[PDB]
Amino acid sequence: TVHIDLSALNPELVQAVQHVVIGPSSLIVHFNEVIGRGHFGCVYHGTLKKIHCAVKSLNRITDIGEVSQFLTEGIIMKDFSHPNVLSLLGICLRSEGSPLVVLPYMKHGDLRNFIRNETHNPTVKDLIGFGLQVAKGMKFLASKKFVHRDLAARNCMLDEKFTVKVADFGLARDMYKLPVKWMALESLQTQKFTTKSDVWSFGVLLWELMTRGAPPYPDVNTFDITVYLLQGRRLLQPEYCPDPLYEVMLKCWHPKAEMRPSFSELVSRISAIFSTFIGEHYVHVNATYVNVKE
Ligand SMILES: Cn1cc(-c2ccc3nnc(Sc4ccc5ncccc5c4)n3n2)cn1
Ligand SMILES: [Cl-]
Repeated sequence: TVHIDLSALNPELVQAVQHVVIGPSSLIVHFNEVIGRGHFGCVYHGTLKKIHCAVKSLNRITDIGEVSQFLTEGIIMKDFSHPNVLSLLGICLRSEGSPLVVLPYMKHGDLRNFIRNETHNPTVKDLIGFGLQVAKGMKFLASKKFVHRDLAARNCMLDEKFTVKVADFGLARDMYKLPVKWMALESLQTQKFTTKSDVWSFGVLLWELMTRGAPPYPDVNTFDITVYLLQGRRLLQPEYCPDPLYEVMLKCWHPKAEMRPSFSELVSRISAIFSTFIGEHYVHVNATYVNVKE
């Protein structure tokens, strides 16, 4: 019930955030049709020529300090612009501090549900291509010294050109329960995350891709994944995963974080493997993974 007067905000901060601000007449949020839902708010179809967008309605912000941090995050996120990264269209703030985050609309939704869909017919080439795109997005994000911490197929999205966008970061961060099965050994133990721990998660994402969205370690008690790994174990090679790509996954899971490939090396290696395929190998679903909850 707290009142907030927005006119109390820093003049320099309101000036610097202008290029990220969307006018009240520039945006039409269709509160009728919900397209997504997270812990921090619902996502609605929006109209921003008229372009489709995704509008996330955050919880009403009541402290002007927290408003300032929301604006600062907007400016930084705005500059995380890359073909393979979900790229912020702008931010909106209504009377009494009702924030709207405006993102490009992703026609094909999240990458995990896309690959799981039985009506889709991916080839090895298609799936490796998606993996390659994710590596390019992460290469960019690492160059901005940004550590994602929650890289997973569920957190990447696909547009109408089948361009993959690394998403779920900055103002778009949400659960749409740490993601322990995507976490590097050292992160499970020290709770610290780096670009090299993102490379571990990326290897798990490649495994998700080649299994068409199987839950990793299907029969492993989440509360014991460190013990399981320390027995001397990794995810098995998916049936339709090429040997060199499985070799890349094993590199992503190197026990020594500094020995893992950079995203730059991953883009290079995966571009080469991708180039060898012509789209003749269809990837089918493993009977033992069908209906297994994650
Ligand atoms: C299962 N699932 C995962 C997501 C998701 C993932 C990352 C992520 N990073 N930002 C957002 S919000 C968003 C962004 C674009 C959309 N485009 C179409 C439909 C829903 C959309 C939702 N997301 N949403 C939504 N459902
Ligand atoms: Cl192929």
